[PDB]
Amino acid sequence: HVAHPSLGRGDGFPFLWDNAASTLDQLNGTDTTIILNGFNYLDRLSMFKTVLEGTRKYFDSFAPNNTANIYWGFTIYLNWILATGRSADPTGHTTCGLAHGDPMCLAEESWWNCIKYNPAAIAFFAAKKAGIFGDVTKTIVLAKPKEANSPYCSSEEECQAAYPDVMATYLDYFEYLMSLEKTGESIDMDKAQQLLWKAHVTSMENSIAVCKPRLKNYNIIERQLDRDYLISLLYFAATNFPTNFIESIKFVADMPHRQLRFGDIAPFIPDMDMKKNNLLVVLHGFYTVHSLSGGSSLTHWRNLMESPVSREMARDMVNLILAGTPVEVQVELAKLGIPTPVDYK
Ligand SMILES: *[C@@H]1O[C@H](CO)[C@@H](O)[C@H](O)[C@H]1NC(C)=O
Repeated sequence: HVAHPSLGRGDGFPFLWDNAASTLDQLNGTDTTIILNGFNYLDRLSMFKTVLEGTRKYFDSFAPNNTANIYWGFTIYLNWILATGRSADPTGHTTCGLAHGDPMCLAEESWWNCIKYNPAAIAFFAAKKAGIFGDVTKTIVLAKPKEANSPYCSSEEECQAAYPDVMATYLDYFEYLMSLEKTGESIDMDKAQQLLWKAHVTSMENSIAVCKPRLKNYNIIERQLDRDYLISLLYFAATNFPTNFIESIKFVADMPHRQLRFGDIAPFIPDMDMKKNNLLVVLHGFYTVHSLSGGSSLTHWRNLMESPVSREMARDMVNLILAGTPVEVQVELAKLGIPTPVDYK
């Protein structure tokens, strides 16, 4: 049995979904503690699953199997990074994540691991704080990184001190949910999604500089995909596109099913379908606009995205992208009010 990049265990749910904890009580620990290994796939899966189960009651009415839940996004992406080998050690110094080593191990040296750690772990703490799992007396004990002054925080307090904006934004999301018990209001989806994206973006923006050196562990083609993906995410986030199960599967199904290498030129990669080849072109399109505008296109984009009408029009562009419809990013952005930059070097 191996994790499928888009289908997880086979029907979209993550590889080993049933094996992950639904509640804190199913985790390992000692009567006074909870043990979680942040460098293990299953424990990282449980950091997502427990929040998903914990928040299921707010989304249950809308779709079967907690699929309307907007926590799915980075949960589905956990499976994709596993399945494509992107959580493994790219340096050759350990066998962490490799088939002949510990396949569940997530490497410190992995760029994907580096950027996705906080949305699993810090978010978990924030849910704990907000009361999503209930009263928790036991202390959470996280496995420590081997690197000195590592980007990976290993306790609630250390996480909070290292990345205070990331903790505060995920807290705001979970507090908003809890508040729905305190008032009986039905959830405002647009608002819940906007809060969750704000935390996601704050995390990315908090980890871009610290994780950046890990990009050199990959060949130039895979490395530019990483960059293209992170910059693109910031544009997608501003549209408030849903991060539920259906949309997250759609996304991963368009992402490359293996690490890129020298010789891969999108949209002409012959072991990939049209949707994967197109998306790679699109992600690089966002990168190019961003880069040639010196980042100023993202400031303009976020200003324009203060309008709900614009966000809706921008989501229609994202849907076109995910279906594989060829779009030139610069042309679509211009249409939505973004000055097209040109190369001045
Ligand atoms: C929930 O998921 C399982 C496995 O994917 C499936 O067999 C079942 O039909 C789903 N339940 C509903 C209510 O759709």
